[PDB]
Amino acid sequence: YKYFSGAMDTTSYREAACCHLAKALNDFSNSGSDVLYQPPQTS
Amino acid sequence: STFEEAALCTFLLNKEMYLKLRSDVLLPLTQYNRYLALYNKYKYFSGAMDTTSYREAACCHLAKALNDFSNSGSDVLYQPPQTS
Repeated sequence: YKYFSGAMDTTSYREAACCHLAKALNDFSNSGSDVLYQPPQTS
Repeated sequence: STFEEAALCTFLLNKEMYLKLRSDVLLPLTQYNRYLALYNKYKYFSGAMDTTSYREAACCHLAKALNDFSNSGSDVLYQPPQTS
């Protein structure tokens, strides 16, 4: 989904947002530092 | 078949297609006028495909391409607008 070029209403956008959230959580688990989270930016 | 399909379709724009599709039977001039400035807000954030920010954004891009063709006369490929 880091190379996706579709639309926001598609389930692909929701899944990409979930992927970004999961990646942020995984990085937090390996860092343990408070970080600000925002909805994924357009790619 | 419809202007929406023309916006969706990927094709080589030329003099023939420009002359055929410019007719007001498919797109009135009044509707064409409003298709030249709305993308300035839509370019900053995403939107649903059926909403104005995607459909009418692609329509605005197609209208701008038609205006450029009328001011340049160069046959160029038409593609769906790239995501921000």
